Amino acid sequence: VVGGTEAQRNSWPSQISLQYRSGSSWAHTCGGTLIRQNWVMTAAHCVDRELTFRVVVGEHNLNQNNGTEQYVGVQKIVVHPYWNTDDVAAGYDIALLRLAQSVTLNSYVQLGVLPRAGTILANNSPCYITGWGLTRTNGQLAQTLQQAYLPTVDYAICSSSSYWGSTVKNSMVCAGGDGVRSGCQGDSGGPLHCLVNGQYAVHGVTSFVSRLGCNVTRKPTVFTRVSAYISWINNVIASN
Ligand SMILES: *B(O)[C@@H](NC(=O)[C@H](C)NC(=O)OCc1ccccc1)[C@@H](C)CC
Ligand SMILES: [Ca+2]
Repeated sequence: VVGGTEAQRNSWPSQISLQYRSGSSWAHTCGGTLIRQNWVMTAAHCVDRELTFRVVVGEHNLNQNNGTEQYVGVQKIVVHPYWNTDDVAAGYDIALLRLAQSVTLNSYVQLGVLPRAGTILANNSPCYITGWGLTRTNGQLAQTLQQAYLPTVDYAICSSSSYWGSTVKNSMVCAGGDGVRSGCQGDSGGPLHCLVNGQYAVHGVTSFVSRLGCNVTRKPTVFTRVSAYISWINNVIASN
């Protein structure tokens, strides 16, 4: 997150950290959202490489013990059948991870709420991005969970020539674009939480930014539109 502010510890209890076994250590690579006790939602591109992954829930500081973490192995990865690595702008940036164990829910560990299928947010809807990715372009990871106020930009505006043009599809959500705040490398997979009917719901799964840099004016962060997948999400879990 470029332009963010440290989150309060208790604030976004469905946020996970997706990591891979790096040497003797475990390196953070993405965000996710905990959608069942034993399922996490993330971007397929997080899982292009065949690594060893684990999920951390109740996470706040990457580098210290918070007293709240649970660390689960990733037993099974289901990427959208149509996802194509060479073509992020085709969409389908979404994957589900079935966890080796069910995590225990508490004050720090809750399920994230998904939107009803088909829901589309009005322009300039009040959303937040969270995650531990780069705090500048070509910067470095946040140690603590960062949140940025990231108001949506509707399709019509987003696909206009002076924003993304054609590269954005109606299966995506755009948010921010102000040149100050954004997601960055290390935020992919993560939530875009928006306030619908006084619940935060997870509408976005961070996908991509500009090749030019993370916080580029009139290139908002682009997220997989969750409400476009609901029936796919439910079919996976019902079937695995
Ligand atoms: B998440 O790990 C990461 N996302 C990506 O690297 C995606 C897959 N690609 C990307 O941002 O490519 C740049 C591009 C290419 C083609 C059209 C438009 C943009 C981070 C960067 C997301 C916060
Ligand atoms: Ca910690």
